Amino acid sequence: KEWQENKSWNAHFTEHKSQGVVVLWNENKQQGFTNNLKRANQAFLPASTFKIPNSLIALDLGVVKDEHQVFKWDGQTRDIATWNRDHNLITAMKYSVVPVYQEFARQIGEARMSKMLHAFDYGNEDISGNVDSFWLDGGIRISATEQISFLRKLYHNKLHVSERSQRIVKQAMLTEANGDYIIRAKTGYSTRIEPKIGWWVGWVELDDNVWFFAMNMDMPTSDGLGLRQAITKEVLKQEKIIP
Amino acid sequence: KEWQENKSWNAHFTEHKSQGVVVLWNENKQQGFTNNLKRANQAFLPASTFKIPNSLIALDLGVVKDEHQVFKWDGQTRDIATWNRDHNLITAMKYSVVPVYQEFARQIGEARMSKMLHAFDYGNEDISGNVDSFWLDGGIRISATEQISFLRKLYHNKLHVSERSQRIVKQAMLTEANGDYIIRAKTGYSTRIEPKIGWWVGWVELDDNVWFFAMNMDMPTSDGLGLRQAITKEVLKQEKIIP
Ligand SMILES: O=C(O)c1cc(-c2ccncc2)cc(-c2ccncc2)c1
Ligand SMILES: O=C(O)c1cc(-c2ccncc2)cc(-c2ccncc2)c1
Ligand SMILES: [Cl-]
Repeated sequence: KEWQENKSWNAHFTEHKSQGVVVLWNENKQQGFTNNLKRANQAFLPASTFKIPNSLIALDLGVVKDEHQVFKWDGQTRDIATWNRDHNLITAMKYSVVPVYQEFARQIGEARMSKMLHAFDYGNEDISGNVDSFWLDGGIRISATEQISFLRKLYHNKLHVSERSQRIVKQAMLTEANGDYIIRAKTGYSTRIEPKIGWWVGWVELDDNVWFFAMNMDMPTSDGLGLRQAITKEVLKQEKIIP
Repeated sequence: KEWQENKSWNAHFTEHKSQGVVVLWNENKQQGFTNNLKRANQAFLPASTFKIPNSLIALDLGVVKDEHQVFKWDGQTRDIATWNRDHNLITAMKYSVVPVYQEFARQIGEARMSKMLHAFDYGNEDISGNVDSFWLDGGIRISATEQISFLRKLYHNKLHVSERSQRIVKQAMLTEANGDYIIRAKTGYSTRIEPKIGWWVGWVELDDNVWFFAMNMDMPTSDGLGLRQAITKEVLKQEKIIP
């Protein structure tokens, strides 16, 4: 009743000779759907999907004042051109600007970071590793279904940070909007520790329902990153959630 | 020069056998642009663009608890099908649901509505007429440049309501988002007093600037309503604000 497996969605992965999981949660009906119940519960490094809780914590502690505060480029040229510039919270989430969030994490510090992930009930709650890289190559692990549980709390302003912090992070998560739906989401790409995977987690707002989603997929090269959104959207289309 | 007139935009109205004004404001440069300085400063009924201030006031007074509160359809069949359903603040804005906002206005009441529009410096601040219809056929008037002035305060959380109220209304204004821009805006259609006009007011968020806009145009029939957005976007494209 609560979770239903739809193996027909595997066709959207084998289409591209790829492997992964899409997890959906119908908020109105309190019912979940996935192509792979086991992998839906397999826990991986969050990689840049960790920017959602990191943002919440940085805002609630005042490390980030608001979504307009500028974090200046430190002058080090990195391999991702969009990182080599000034950012605010909105553009730092849009371009997954790791070095900006590493500064947040150092200012938050290990103790507060650990306590807040416990308060959030986030994944395995384990920040072992460098305080500014554990979500990329440390001990923290989270599954797609755990991502959904966390996102539902955020959607409902039920996380143990201020309402304001939650509203700002949901603004920064804005990814796509049109007359048919709004998507608030965050991508991730885990490359430092095997298995290399891509993530996309968030939700689709409709007029009268919300569909939460979390997907990950094997990602041996960066060439396939667009499949994170494309496969998710094929599932959403199949299930008549978006046109 | 603070204000510049660009009459070449008139071609975008003439193309459609129309007349109107677009007003743009470059926030970084503090410079404004319009095709018609006179009409930019002529005042019209706000019609449904009034849902921006009405939302703010309803939220700040607690008439509306939050963006999820459901305003049940009163069961009176109206001729706009999307009005014959339950709404929250988000969908009421999206579908310009007049009867929901009329009830907001009744609960706000004349005295508080008047005081708040003065605090907002909103248009001619005149609510003469019926409290449940003055933005459709009463004495209130606002120009395109006055819409920009009000919207800039909202963007900066500088209106005399809480930050929370302003964030909620800006969420409810969300109209379009993609990798290139975000538009937050509200349409309007004034038919009860001549000249009948259409409005579109809001702003375009870019990575490193905001462009505020306010347009109105003659609208003898509802068949032309899509020109509000189409003409605005042609101006935005011409000025290399959006691709
Ligand atoms: O989520 C992404 O879309 C993405 C994330 C990263 C990244 C995130 C965190 N630590 C390192 C890299 C890198 C890239 C990328 C794009 C093109 N060519 C190479 C890499 C894309
Ligand atoms: O875009 C508009 O400005 C507009 C759109 C609708 C509408 C929304 C959804 N489905 C159909 C029409 C209704 C109205 C309206 C405003 C005031 N008095 C009556 C009608 C105006
Ligand atoms: Cl938003």
